Amino acid sequence: STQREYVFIPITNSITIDVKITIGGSDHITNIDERGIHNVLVITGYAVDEKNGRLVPTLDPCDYVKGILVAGTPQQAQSNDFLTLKLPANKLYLIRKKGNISDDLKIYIPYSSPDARNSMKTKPVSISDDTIVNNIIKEVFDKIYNITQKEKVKIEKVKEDIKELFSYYALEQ
Amino acid sequence: STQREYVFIPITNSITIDVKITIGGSDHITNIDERGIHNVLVITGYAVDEKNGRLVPTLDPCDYVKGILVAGTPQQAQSNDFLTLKLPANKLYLIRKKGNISDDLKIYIPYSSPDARNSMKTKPVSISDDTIVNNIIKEVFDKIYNITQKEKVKIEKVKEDIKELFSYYALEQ
Amino acid sequence: KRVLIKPLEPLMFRSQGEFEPLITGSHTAAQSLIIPRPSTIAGMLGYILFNKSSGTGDWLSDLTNLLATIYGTFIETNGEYLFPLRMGNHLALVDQQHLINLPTLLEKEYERREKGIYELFYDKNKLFQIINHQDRIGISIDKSTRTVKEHYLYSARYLAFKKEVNYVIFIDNDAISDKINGKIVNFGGENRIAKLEVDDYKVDTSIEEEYYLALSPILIPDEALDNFLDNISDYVAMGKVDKISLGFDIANTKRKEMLTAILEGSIVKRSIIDFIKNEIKNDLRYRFSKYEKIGYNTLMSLCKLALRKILS
Amino acid sequence: EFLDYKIIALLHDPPNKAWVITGRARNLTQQLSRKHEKVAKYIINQLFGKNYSEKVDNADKLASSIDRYLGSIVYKERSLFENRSIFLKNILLSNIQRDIGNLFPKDKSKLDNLILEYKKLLNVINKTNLILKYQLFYLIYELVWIDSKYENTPSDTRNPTHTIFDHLYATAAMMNWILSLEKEAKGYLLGIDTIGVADFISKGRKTRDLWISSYLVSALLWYVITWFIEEYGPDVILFPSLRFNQFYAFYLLEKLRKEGVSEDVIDEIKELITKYIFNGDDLFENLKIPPYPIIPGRITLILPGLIREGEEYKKVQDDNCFISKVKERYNEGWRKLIEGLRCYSERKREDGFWNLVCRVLKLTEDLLQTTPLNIRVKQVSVTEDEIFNNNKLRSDSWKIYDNKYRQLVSEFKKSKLVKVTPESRLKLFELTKFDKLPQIGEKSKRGYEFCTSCGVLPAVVIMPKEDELEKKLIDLGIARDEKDVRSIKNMISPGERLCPWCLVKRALGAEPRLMRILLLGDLYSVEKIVNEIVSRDVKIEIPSTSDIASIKTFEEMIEKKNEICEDLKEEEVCEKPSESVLSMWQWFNKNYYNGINLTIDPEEYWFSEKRRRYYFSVFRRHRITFPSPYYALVRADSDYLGDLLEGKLTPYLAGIIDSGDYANISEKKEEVNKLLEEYLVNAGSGSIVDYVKTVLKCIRENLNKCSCAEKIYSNEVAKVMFRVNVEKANVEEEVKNSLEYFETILNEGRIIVTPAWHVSISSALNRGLLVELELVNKHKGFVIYAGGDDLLAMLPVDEVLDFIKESRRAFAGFGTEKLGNMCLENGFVRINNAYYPSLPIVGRSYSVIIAHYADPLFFVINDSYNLLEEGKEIIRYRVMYNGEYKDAKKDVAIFRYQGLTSVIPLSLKRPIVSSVSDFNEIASIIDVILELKKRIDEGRISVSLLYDYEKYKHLIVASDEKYLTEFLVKDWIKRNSLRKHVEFTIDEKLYGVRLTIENYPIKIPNDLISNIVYTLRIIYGGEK
Amino acid sequence: PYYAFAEPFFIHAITHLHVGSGSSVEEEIDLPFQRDELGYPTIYASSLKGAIKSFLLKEFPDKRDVIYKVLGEDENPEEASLGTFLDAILFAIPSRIIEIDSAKPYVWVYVTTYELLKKVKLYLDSISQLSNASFSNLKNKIDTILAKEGKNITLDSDLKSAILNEDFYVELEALNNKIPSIINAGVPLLVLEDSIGREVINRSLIRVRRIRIDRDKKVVETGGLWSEEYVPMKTIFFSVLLGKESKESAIFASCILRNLRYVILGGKETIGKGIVELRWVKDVI
Ligand SMILES: [Zn+2]
Repeated sequence: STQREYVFIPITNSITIDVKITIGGSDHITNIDERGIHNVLVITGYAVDEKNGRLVPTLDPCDYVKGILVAGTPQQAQSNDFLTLKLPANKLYLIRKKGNISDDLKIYIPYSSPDARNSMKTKPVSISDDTIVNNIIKEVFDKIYNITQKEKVKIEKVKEDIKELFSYYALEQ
Repeated sequence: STQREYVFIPITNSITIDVKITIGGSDHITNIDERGIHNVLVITGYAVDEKNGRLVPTLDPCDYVKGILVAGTPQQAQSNDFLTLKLPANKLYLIRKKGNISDDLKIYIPYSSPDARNSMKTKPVSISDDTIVNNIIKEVFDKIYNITQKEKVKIEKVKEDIKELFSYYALEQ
Repeated sequence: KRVLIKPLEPLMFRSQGEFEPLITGSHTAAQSLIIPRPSTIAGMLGYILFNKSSGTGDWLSDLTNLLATIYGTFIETNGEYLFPLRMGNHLALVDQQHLINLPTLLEKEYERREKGIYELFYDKNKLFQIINHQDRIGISIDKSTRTVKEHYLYSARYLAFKKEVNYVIFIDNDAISDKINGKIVNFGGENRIAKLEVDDYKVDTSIEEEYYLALSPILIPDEALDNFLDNISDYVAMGKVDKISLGFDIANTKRKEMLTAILEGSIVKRSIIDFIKNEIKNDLRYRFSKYEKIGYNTLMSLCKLALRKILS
Repeated sequence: EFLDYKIIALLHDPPNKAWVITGRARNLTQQLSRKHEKVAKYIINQLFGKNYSEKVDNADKLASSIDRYLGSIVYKERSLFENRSIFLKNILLSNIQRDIGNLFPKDKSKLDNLILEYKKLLNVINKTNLILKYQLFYLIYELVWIDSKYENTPSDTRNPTHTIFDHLYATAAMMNWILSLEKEAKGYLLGIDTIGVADFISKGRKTRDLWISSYLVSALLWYVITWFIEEYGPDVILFPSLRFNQFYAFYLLEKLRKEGVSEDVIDEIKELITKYIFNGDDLFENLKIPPYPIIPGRITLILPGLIREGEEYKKVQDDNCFISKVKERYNEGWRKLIEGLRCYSERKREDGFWNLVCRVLKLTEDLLQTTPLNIRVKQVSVTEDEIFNNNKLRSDSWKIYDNKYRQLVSEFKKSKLVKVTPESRLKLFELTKFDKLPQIGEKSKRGYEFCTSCGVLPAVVIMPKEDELEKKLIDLGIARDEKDVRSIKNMISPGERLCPWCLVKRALGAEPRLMRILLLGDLYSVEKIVNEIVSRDVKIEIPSTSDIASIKTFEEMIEKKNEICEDLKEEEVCEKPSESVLSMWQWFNKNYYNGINLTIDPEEYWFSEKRRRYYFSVFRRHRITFPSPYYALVRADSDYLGDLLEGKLTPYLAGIIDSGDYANISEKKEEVNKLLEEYLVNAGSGSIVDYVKTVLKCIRENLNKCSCAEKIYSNEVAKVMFRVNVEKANVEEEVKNSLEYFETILNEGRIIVTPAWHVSISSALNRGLLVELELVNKHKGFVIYAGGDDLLAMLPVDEVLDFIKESRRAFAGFGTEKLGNMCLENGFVRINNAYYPSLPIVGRSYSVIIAHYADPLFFVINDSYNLLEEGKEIIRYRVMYNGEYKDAKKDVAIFRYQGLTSVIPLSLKRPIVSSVSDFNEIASIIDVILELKKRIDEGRISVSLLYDYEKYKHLIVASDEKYLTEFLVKDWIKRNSLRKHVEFTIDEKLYGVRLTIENYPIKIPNDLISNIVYTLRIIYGGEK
Repeated sequence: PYYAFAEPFFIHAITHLHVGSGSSVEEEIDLPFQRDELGYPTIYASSLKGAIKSFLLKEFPDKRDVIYKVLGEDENPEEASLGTFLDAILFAIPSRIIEIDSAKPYVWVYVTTYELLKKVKLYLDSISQLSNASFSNLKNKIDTILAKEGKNITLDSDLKSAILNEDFYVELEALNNKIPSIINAGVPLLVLEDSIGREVINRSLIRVRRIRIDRDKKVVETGGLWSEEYVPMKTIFFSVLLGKESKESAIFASCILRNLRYVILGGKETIGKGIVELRWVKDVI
């Protein structure tokens, strides 16, 4: 069927490029159709760690994490530290949509075993930091959409609504 | 930390205990105190696999599992198929709030690998089942809370609660 | 910190005004609100805490001097909490555990959204297990004929409580406890009675989420009304918007102002907080700050019992 | 761009196809010269001829599903799947048919006999004004065809579940898409909705307030959609169907009256309209407005992507060009009505009550800027990509309209989550905090004195009590003198406070002809409209709840006139009608002429206080029973109609499957298929049925997956040789596409919706409206609004039970004697040999409030919308479904009398009609109550029957052997019977229904016979 | 506090009562009694105040202003009232009893449920904080009874078995051993479970049919039959009169309330359906 993997969008390192595999065909869940980012995916009850940049399965329904879904595969430099499962897209709670999906997809989630090393204390994290808005576009959004910093783009809206829609709960540890 | 294990209440055969560890100390979170069960906690984004009765994880915030928090160690027998958390109080989303928590504990929940073999489908199911509801009277809670079934608050006070409080999404898989 | 208002008998908080015999060949009738507006609860405590040396024509400049700050109101039967939930004229008393998956619900596909919403206001709606409309009918007798007068008959749907129910609010003040405690109050209505009870209760004061519940009417400042109503989907996910009167002040016997509000139990998006601030001017911000002290712009997280505000 | 190519579509298939195709006469195609297009081309002699290109071909395909059901190439083939028998099958059911043997123009001698009538009706329109040629022909097409008494024929003899006239209008409506996509492509499905109609209706002290506020809903929406009528002609309105509107025809005439037309052609066309659009009631001609406020409520358009202002049509600038256009076109009507009301009130500056209306229409200009109704508009769109491959239709395009209408419906229900009352738009903060509110009249001792009609807005016209009015009217600014007081009191009661919006309701209630401003729209200047109103003295008196509560009293003293007459001689009861006033109430009009003066306000009479005992004595001596103060507020609404427009099956299996089940249809896969498989096989009868019978066979348990051709190729290939014309029929694909069609039907569990599916349901919904109005007039009731499926009336408590009985069955097409010029033939309304389908399957719930005439009309209307619309949603009863006993929830007919509540199911069988024998037991419990009620008032049964049932109930409940219960009710009846020859039976299918209700503040007895007892106590409680 | 004092009282039906409520309930009764949130008979505060205010204006016509200040001033003057009645709550309904010798023999007994005794306790707690004439001698009794909730109870009698209203056999248990009874009538008081009590209580309610006769032929008219519901003699309703702090209430509570022994509530006084007796729980305790 289909092959999609998830990546969180925080302000940190190790997230520059992880997918190692891009469209391959002509599929993308997340999109930029010059009206903003559509079909953003959000996970309820998960926290991100800058240390070992991935997600951790907390048990608080407040700890949401916003990221993107594109087609691709794990870096296979880990091949283990990701969660993989097949949930139909209707089961996936998205954000301001554009259309429906294949209704049967294979999703991959950057994961970490609960890391009982410390007690968890998550905190919402902002992404204003305009200089850190610039880098993650060419880091992440360019290896999936290199068309942005080219022929035509309304930069002052698309990398403006990223500062308006995305947020998450990190761990700050 | 206190080795507080959180056990499911689905419609499954293997629900008996699967943990031959008990109070161990003298502490607990959920209480049946002349009102019915207290401090029931909800696990959202998780499902339950009929076979291999455990909490299957997902990303749909709509799928949810509800159980109790008992201080018994996780059977000291699997140590693999269990999610182990280092979590405070404010991140334990609980029902029937009566008493606050020491605000740093360690919780084990019956876990399962995502099992990315086949596509997911989670079904809403109730647990009223008046023929089965009598089992739960002395299947799970009394074996932890024997004090109420003998010379204290009635165990019919628990019945109209579990047909009212616990209702989980299953897998039918 | 927390104040429980225990009704000793069916109450009536009527809206829509004009409950008195005016027209000759016609009866009168009044309904009741399920949740009393914060002006009602503020006026009740303000009635206890009343000193003549104040006010002289204010009723909120006079009222805000007495109470520190009240937070919105919900239901508590037996230690459970129930919260108002509103739709296209449907109102429900839903339990805490069912608000968590509202933002994901309101975004589902067409058919999956309707089913989820439908089951909230019909199956998971716990209102009618807790509150019944006791439709009392009254009559005025003329001692001349010792029968009913010319059409002096009125129907008043009271608020009958099938179970033990309290209205829950929180106050910033703590010197307030031993004053309003164990007090018999005339909880606003047709001369009805409730009892007050204060106990401590720790809840959050300020939070940030993308979807709040309106635990009290969110007042719209009547100047942004145009730039707000034309694009309502940007601000309210579900609920009800209507023009309400803020009540009736005792010291002057006048009906209070009438301004558009977002009714309690609505689901307001985060876009409503900054919009209000960037639309309300300091000419009225000093006013609307008081409106928040008596308890109007009160928000609640769909996560947990965390009480925000808007101007605060 | 001059498109106007819809007339080529409206005639592409003559109303003679089934007789010309597979010919019966076969000589009217001889006696002038493809076979059926020839008789189609010949009748196109007025103007431009038929285009054999993208003007019918693609439109006729997407118009109806009779290109998917019975194949694409054999649809356009008229060949091998022949059947020389013209049946006409219902569209909702398929086990009901009529037979259409021969009534049609058979020779050119008879064929041109109507073409001269078509032409003699359009010969009066100047040929440059084509928009009148289309508009007029649009309505009179099937009218002049019904007058010339011709049987109505299906659009295809193979699948006869589509009337040819409806399919013709369907392809003309889809024509707006095909045309605008052939050009620079864009096409929209616009839809409008009115937020909170019931809350707007419920704001009024009197019924003239209810009637006017219910007329504004229709006028304000009609003033909008008349702009589309003027821009793209008709056929851009799918709901409500225009081909039977009473609002359209009225507007259509005043267009002919405008710009000049032959006086006996505007008349030649006015007996057509009176006979069919109305039913022999030219009361609108005397009223000068359509009498009944038909409320469409939910209007859906199908627009092309072409806009004018280039002096002719161009490409649409932006997509929002249609939403913004309606929102401003809607507020114009409110302005243009405030305009006319201002003008008219100053015309009558004298006469009292208008020097008041003038004083407020000027004092509250800023407030009255805002419309009090606040509609909501939505829109979807299509492109050439979604419909074409290069210039021809693509595969799976046949579902574009269904999917596009799906999104439209969702976007409405999505927005219905937020309820914004129209009062919120007003700006009242500083008008109430500081005393700047203009209060003509008393001064509020307590602020601003809320309105007595609304309750929400502050009042502008406060009224003094009955201390005395004159010395308190004239001193205050209200009355300038004394003579105007009795004219103000005539329209405003003492003590009544009024807000600006409600006074506008009262002002229009004093002069309903002012609604013509919205009715016509952009036809006459506002001043010309007003002039005809002051150039006449029409006096339109509207009943009140005290008038309705006096029918049997008026109707009794109206046949004991002379006796009841001498004694009074002075009390206006024996006054003689001194004028020629009229009313929309077809009971006041109907008598008005028995020296009885039905204009007298009963509250200065038997319902008064200074005169109560007098008229008690007057009625005493003449054996006239003193009247009861109770009327019945009847409110009908169909079940799952909007859910039926989505093609769903909930109206069929109401309760067994609910709207929520369509989130996962696989959970009800066993039943949704049993019905859908049944609908498809019964539809499309002839040689074709055994073909599709085998296509649905090879599906059931995830079957062949295109490996079914083998079974059905033999069906088709052994059939295609029946005529040597097969061009490139790739039978291995043809049977696949058909298998692909039914697959989507059974997978989605719902009929794939096409325009013809809508236009048929829509038109039938307008014909059922006609018969519904005759019934409310037959039962001496007063219609408040009746648009389509909905209905609101005020009946007397006497005619309420038998109204529900006839109305419920008439909705299902079954019925006794004709009402107007149309009969009810077992699910087929027939107008002069022309058979039209009705809605037999659709449930229709009723809600009867028995209310005192003095009860506040705000809370009586509110209850009726919060007794049913949230009480009908929770009521389940034990229905008989396919031998089983399931739990249905719809079609319940709730009754209420100040606390007492009763529920009387009308179906007891879940597919309400599955055969013509299913009709005579619809509402079969009602006549059980009707017969029972009959035997009581004749003293054949004591009223103690209702009080003894309690002790017999527990036995009749616990008894599950029907031979034993048919003796317990036989005993309970005869015990407290007052005679010895009353043999009253109960149908015996009513033993065990067990109506339940889920945790609601409504207590319903959990058995049917008990509900029959409560229904009688409620009916009898409202007669004392 | 502006509720300086509170004066609870028992409303003792000397004759049957009928306080009407239109046609609000179903059972078969056309003119039913006033119910409450859970179905027991109550007297609304509007009907109880209006009846006592309509009375007592004919009784003490000189003190009309003292009563107007406290009870409302029904004229167009709208100064706020000083006294409030709470809804009268069904406390105990008489029940026919057949006890199996079980006793000194009784023929009738008082019957309460635990639902009814919670609302009485609710009223009693709510005014203990202002009643410095603390009636804990009565509030405690309800507290001990409510402690024994979950079984049929006899307070002072020693029966252990009885038949209530010819239809219901119940076995009774002493409170613990003994306690003084509230109603000083030499009649036991039973407190039944809420399920069994609701049937025994509904059996004491009087539901009669009534007839209008054609005076010339002495037969019933057509539709001259209807049904009504009465609350029996000896029934006991409990209510409270709350008073704001003023000088008129001091007169009202001292001069007026001492002389109220009998009043008339509800309707159908021609049938003699309103004579009731107030007992002022400040001397019976
Ligand atoms: Zn109004």
